[PDB]
Amino acid sequence: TLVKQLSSNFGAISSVLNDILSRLDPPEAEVQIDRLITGRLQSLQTYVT
Amino acid sequence: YQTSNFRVQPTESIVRFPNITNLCPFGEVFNATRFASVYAWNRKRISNCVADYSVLYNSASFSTFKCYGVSPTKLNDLCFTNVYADSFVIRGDEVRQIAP
Amino acid sequence: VLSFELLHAPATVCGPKKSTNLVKNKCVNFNFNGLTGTGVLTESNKKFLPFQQFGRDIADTTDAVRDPQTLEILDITPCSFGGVSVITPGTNTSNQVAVL
Amino acid sequence: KPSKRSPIEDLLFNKVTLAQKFNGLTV
Amino acid sequence: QCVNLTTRTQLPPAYTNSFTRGVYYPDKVFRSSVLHSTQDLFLPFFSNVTWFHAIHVTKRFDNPVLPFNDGVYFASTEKSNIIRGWIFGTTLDSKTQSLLIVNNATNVVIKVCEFQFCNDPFLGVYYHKNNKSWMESEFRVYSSANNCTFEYVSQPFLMDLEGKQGNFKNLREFVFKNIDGYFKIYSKHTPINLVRDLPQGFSALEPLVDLPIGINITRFQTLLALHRSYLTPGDSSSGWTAGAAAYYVGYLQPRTFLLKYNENGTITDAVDCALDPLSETKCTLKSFTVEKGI
Ligand SMILES: *[C@@H]1O[C@H](CO)[C@@H](O)[C@H](O)[C@H]1NC(C)=O
Ligand SMILES: *[C@@H]1O[C@H](CO)[C@@H](O)[C@H](O)[C@H]1NC(C)=O
Ligand SMILES: *[C@@H]1O[C@H](CO)[C@@H](O)[C@H](O)[C@H]1NC(C)=O
Ligand SMILES: *[C@@H]1O[C@H](CO)[C@@H](O)[C@H](O)[C@H]1NC(C)=O
Ligand SMILES: *[C@@H]1O[C@H](CO)[C@@H](O)[C@H](O)[C@H]1NC(C)=O
Ligand SMILES: *[C@@H]1O[C@H](CO)[C@@H](O)[C@H](O)[C@H]1NC(C)=O
Ligand SMILES: *[C@@H]1O[C@H](CO)[C@@H](O)[C@H](O)[C@H]1NC(C)=O
Repeated sequence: TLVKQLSSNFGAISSVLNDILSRLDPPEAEVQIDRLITGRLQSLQTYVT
Repeated sequence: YQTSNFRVQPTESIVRFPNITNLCPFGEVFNATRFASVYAWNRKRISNCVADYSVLYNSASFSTFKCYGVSPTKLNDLCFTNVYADSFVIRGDEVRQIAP
Repeated sequence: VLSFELLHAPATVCGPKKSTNLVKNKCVNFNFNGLTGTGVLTESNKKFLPFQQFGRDIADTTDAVRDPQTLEILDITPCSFGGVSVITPGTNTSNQVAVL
Repeated sequence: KPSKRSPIEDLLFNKVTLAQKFNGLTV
Repeated sequence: QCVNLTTRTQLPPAYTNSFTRGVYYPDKVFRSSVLHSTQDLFLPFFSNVTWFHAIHVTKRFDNPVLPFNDGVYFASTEKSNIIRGWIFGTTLDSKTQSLLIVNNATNVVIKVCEFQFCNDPFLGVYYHKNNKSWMESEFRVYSSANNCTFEYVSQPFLMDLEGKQGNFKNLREFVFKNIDGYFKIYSKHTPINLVRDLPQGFSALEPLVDLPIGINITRFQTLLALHRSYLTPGDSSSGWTAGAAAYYVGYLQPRTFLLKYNENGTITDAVDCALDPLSETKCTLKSFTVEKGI
């Protein structure tokens, strides 16, 4: 479940960091990166608990 | 005790693409002597050719040039499927409304 | 307006791109026309089907790829990440260490 | 046979049956 | 434009139950020894599909104009290669484009542009019994094409390439799915060893080609190849024999499926997820062979 949780949009343009970084400029890709960060951090926290 | 992590950095930057020498016909899209009406907007599919991207940006001047969803400077290395071309003539005041 | 979309139709030629050499058995950086990743591209042993390009596994991650030009199958493998640990008898007797 | 495993231990080990490496995971 | 063959007598349609047929590879991705669940248009398991057939014993000139809602699973079995290419459209009056396909020996010609049809579309070839050779004689299915936009020609299609009467050994399966202005066609050409109806077996359908047009297709019909001989004298419009022809027609609905892959990367088993409580349990468990328990 933890591994499969990686491929999720989490309300962003894409679920792959490389696509967001290559297709978008930093100033407005920062929000997508932050959303992915929050989602993956929450999933890892639940797994650890 | 554990201090840090060990990773192996990449060495080369190889890249591959099937060799197609066809040049995509931008002449009838961006330099057509005749243009169609807005209601009968043109749509031509582009494929099986290498798009000469660089010349269209470094040798032509556009009054309005904006990109949504893709960085214009990163368009050099990003390729797409079934590239479409639309040719039409509209009033300059209504150009801004052509956007998502 | 140049109209294009991604992840709407399977592609093998896509848009513009250039071709370089191919290397194996080294942790290198590759871009197989929209498929971007880093790893060791050893020659594959799996048997594919003529229409069947990519390859995956249980966790739905890339595990093989087909050459766009020579049409042969070769694997993908991450290049040996890991962690380190420092073994010390203490500062108090000596100062030697052994890194694992 | 394997020196210290008795027949019952061997039966228990064979009866219990269960892992490719991924990004960040280690055992 | 074209002649109007007589004997337009009505007849109630037949029905037969589809036994685990109509499964195709959803994408060009290799998977081995995994169970994958897909959410795509599919032919539901255990439905009754129509059984249009053409037989001289009336003459059963059975090729009515049939709807195309989301997709059509076409399965025609024969041995004399009586069937021919399909045909599509929305209005079939040259006002809007209409897709055409012909699968003759020469090439798989694909016509997409506008051309007016006749009220009773039909394809016929007048075979010459004086000469010991077979050749195409008549080509009358449309009036003309005033303007055209797209065309496509591919490699000649794979047929039995043999004209004889014998045991039913040929089965043709085709899936006609169009979405987002993208026309796709799948196929398989598995043999059969039983006389009638769908065999109780499972086989997947591999992709064939993608046709990007952007046209809206709502209307569907099938072309039939008919040979005229001297065994039936009289008017040329009725002096013909059609042998034995049969084809089945299904429909596609949005359903969730579970697919089982072998180690050749080929789909060998599939499980519907909205048919039976046991099937739904299998789909939820993401496996087969559920043991006891609630
Ligand atoms: C590359 O060029 C060769 C010329 O010999 C020709 O087969 C074709 O244009 C290209 N081949 C492939 C496999 O892309
Ligand atoms: C080891 O180091 C501590 C200080 O951290 C010191 O107090 C102690 O005396 C040292 N060991 C011995 C055996 O003296
Ligand atoms: C019968 O078909 C002919 C040619 O196929 C056509 O000219 C005629 O109008 C049709 N009769 C009808 C539709 O009543
Ligand atoms: C069989 O077909 C007919 C008409 O469609 C009808 O009895 C029924 O809908 C079908 N039976 C099943 C089990 O689908
Ligand atoms: C046929 O198509 C062309 C291409 O757009 C168009 O200019 C012409 O008006 C069309 N003819 C008719 C009768 O619609
Ligand atoms: C296709 O769908 C559109 C939108 O529903 C409709 O307006 C049109 O009449 C349909 N048929 C054709 C041939 O475009
Ligand atoms: C998979 O393909 C290989 C290659 O021919 C074949 O030997 C093997 O039998 C296939 N697997 C199965 C289960 O048949």
